[PDB]
Amino acid sequence: AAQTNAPWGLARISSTSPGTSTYYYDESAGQGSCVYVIDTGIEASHPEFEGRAQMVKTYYYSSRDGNGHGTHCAGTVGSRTYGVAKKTQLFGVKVLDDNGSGQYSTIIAGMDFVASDKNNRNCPKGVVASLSLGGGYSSSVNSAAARLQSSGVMVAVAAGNNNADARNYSPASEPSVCTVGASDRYDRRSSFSNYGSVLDIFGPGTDILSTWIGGSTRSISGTSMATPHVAGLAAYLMTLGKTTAASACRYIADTANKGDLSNIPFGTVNLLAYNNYQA
Repeated sequence: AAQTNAPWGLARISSTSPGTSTYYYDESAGQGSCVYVIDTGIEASHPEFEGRAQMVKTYYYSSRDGNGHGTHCAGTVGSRTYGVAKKTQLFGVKVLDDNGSGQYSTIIAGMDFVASDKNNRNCPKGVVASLSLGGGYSSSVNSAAARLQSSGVMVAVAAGNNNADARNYSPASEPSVCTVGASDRYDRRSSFSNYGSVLDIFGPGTDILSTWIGGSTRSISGTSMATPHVAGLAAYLMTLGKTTAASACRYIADTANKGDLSNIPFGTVNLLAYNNYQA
């Protein structure tokens, strides 16, 4: 399948070169997979989600996304126009308040929630969780991410936006999950992207168009935006049967575009997420 005039990041993940604008992908499109977006919520009524999104849990007075960040990330996972995996099922877990903040205890509870809640959902092709969040190093936060991964969920986490080594941030620094840095449309490391040996992969993160609250759209930047590209890619590849939740991060690294990014610090992987789709 071909989506013309796609957001640059979608075109990038199906291309061996920057500078194109059509996204190519297998029409299975993540059907039968599920992606949890653990964030500020999801505006599931947005036409872009086509009834495939739903809120399943909140720790606050509403499950609605009063911020936009979670809706944007969910759109990059799975919206019809802005998403990588256009037929996946999206489940929102609101661990962040409408200012985008959340206590680590709530975030940990949300991860353990997903590890159990997947047993209440129909995801025959597999389960992914996208975590566009983080703070300073916490062994308890890392352990929660490790449990979620161990339970059979492909966990993708943001590296962070400090232009610093991600070893000092959580859940970015957890080795067993997929830690995602950000790149721009010219294949440069995004100016804010964290780096370091704990990163597994880069995805598009600068000037990413996606869904927003109020039935709208906007372009924003962050490792928060790169993470759902990888989460959606994992769901797509799992639906194709090419990999599993336990092996998808490694498979994405195996099959990535290699050595094509600029300003990658010595010791950080130079790997850009790529779907290897041959039309």
